[PDB]
Amino acid sequence: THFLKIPIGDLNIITQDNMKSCQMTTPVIDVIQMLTQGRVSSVPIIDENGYLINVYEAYDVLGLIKGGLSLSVGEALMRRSYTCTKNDKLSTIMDNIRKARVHRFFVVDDVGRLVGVLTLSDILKYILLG
Amino acid sequence: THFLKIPIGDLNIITQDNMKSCQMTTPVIDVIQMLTQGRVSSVPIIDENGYLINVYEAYDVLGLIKGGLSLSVGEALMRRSYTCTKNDKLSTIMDNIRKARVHRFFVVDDVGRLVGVLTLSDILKYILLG
Repeated sequence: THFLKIPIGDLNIITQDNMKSCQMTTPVIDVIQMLTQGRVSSVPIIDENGYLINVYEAYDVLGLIKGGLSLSVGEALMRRSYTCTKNDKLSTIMDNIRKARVHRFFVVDDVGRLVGVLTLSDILKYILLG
Repeated sequence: THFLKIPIGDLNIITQDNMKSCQMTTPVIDVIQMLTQGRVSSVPIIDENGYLINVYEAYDVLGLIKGGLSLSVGEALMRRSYTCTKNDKLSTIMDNIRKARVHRFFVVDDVGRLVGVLTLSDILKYILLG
């Protein structure tokens, strides 16, 4: 159980790989392309300075189409009705991932800028290692 | 909107590919290997006759470890506190996928045997096609 009480910053489990970050001006069509090509279920939305300001889910794309393309992420978000740091412990993140039913948490730095991602897949692979 | 009102059985969107089905006697460790190697977030549990009887989620693995390995899926399930047919319309499945927050629905035949899977990824790719 001890291995769950270690800050993720002490592990090699965070990736900077395929975060597919978007801006509020990104066309939704581009977001869907990133979700499919990236094989990811959400994209972090950042501002010009790299601060994480929101997240757009594959679920939102479905909702968008059911709810009435070229429109911006910012626009799509208005029609709609998370995060960790390297100091967070794996046990906490595991609990929050399950409660939120998300497949990735975005890792932010001290001032809230996006710096990486921790995926449910990598958590499983880490469990499998031992 | 019309394209959402078509039974998925009329489409080419269901796959029989990577369903990673397990039985109640499958070791949980084998299930985690299937989740990671398969890049899937759940596995269908079937009986000896191919009937779908349950589903084990990657979330359950995390829960299992947080909640106190070689144990069977059946056993793991006891510690824990979905499906469609080819006649279901895409609009209905889209709604249920979002409400359930799952990344795949298992497709069953007339008598409830597992016959395929419809993934959130393939739904997105289908939207992108048009």
